[PDB]
Amino acid sequence: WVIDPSELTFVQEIGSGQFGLVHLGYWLNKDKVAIKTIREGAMSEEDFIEEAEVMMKLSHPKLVQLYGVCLEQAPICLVTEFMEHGCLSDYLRTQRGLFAAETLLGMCLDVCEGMAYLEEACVIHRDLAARNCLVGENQVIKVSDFGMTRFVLDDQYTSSTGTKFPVKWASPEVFSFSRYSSKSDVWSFGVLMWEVFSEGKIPYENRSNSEVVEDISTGFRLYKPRLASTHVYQIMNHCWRERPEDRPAFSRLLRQLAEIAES
Ligand SMILES: */C(=C/C(=O)N(C)c1cc2c(cc1F)nc(Nc1ccccc1C)c1cncn12)CN(C)C
Repeated sequence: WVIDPSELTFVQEIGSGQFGLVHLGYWLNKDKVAIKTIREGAMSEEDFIEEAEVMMKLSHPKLVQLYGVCLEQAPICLVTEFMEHGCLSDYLRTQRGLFAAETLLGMCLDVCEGMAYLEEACVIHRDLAARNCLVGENQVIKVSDFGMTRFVLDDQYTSSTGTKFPVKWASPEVFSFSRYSSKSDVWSFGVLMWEVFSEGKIPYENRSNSEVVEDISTGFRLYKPRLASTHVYQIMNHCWRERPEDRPAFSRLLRQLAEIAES
């Protein structure tokens, strides 16, 4: 799982993601790859390195595949499969008005399938959102960055009371207690479905973190996107049930959403 620096070449910078810059490149005797160069100070590197081998064993057609880590020299690099079309969030926003509702549902299903695999593996994403899903060939969506907030060194992001905490995607037991589970990922998935059917609109736009907490705690929920059917919106609302035990598992979501899609 360790990749030597001599085994990588960097071709072009493609953009910036969690923890630092990403390049298109090649990996010796292997493939074309994406390579993320971890910025100094952003990541708990030793903690991540301990987990990297087990993260690589996670492998599913709808999850971004970790291929290895280049760690001989600072800064360290993570290497993955290459996805051509960037973040799902940007992809929806830049092409707003073009997508059929069926295509939007299909994106949610791809995400749901990857999350079902994580659920079965007992791996919690912790920060699932359109902004960390990537878009590949034929508009396949793959889930990325699962578990990575365990290594983010910015306390304002990782603490529930932090000024940058991703409260818009957090279930009440996460925003209250940092009680993460696959059922808190299910809540996040409901907000992501909202993002997709809204073609990358910002959820709770111009609500402060404290306002989102208050709204959710007093029963407010995101409005139905025009492109979401009443049935799809019912499923979204299932993901935002207050009690995690009342939210469907991803395995159940996947069945429900498939039946809607295939009929
Ligand atoms: C989101 C996407 C984006 O615009 N780009 C260019 C992008 C592509 C990309 C990224 C990160 C990006 F910012 N990361 C990986 N793979 C990856 C994932 C996790 C850890 C390491 C690695 C290498 C990847 C694979 N194909 C394409 N990418 C940017 N937002 C607007 C912030």
